[PDB]
Amino acid sequence: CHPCPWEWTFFQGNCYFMSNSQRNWHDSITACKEVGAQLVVIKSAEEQNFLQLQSSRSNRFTWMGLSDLNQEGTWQWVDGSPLLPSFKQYWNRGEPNNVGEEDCAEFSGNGWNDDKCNLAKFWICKKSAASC
Ligand SMILES: OC[C@H]1O[C@H](O[C@H]2[C@@H](O)[C@H](O)[C@@H](CO)O[C@@H]2O)[C@@H](O)[C@@H](O)[C@@H]1O
Ligand SMILES: [Ca+2]
Ligand SMILES: [Ca+2]
Ligand SMILES: [Ca+2]
Repeated sequence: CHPCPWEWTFFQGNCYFMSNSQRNWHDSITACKEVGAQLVVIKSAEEQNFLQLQSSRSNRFTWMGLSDLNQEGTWQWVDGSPLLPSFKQYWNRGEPNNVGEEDCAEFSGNGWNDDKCNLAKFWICKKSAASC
């Protein structure tokens, strides 16, 4: 038994998969479901800080499970949950700007950015860690 699958990362009871290949936003959702997970939905500042740190060091644009596809300007997590006021401090300066229609969120540098959902980027899946 192992709390997390090979190549995954453990943090506060959950396992994260930082992909080494790229996919557009929708295909990233599917990629995570296929491994019993979900395109990362952040539920805490602690989690956000942990993820942001790993992603900035990776120097890779990375998708998260957040979008405003349904209603422009209203960002919602893939778990149907709404983006809380306390998390809006994480957007990069000048973001989200919806330039050229950007409805999917990614980790970019030290914060978040909204980008075109059809662009291929790395992605992070999240699932609960096993105990033993
Ligand atoms: O080129 C830097 C920037 O490019 C992409 O983001 C686009 C857009 O979403 C941004 O708002 C603007 C300004 O930040 O730049 C592009 O037009 C992403 O690859 C992003 O991660 C990157 O920083
Ligand atoms: Ca839109
Ligand atoms: Ca948008
Ligand atoms: Ca943007």
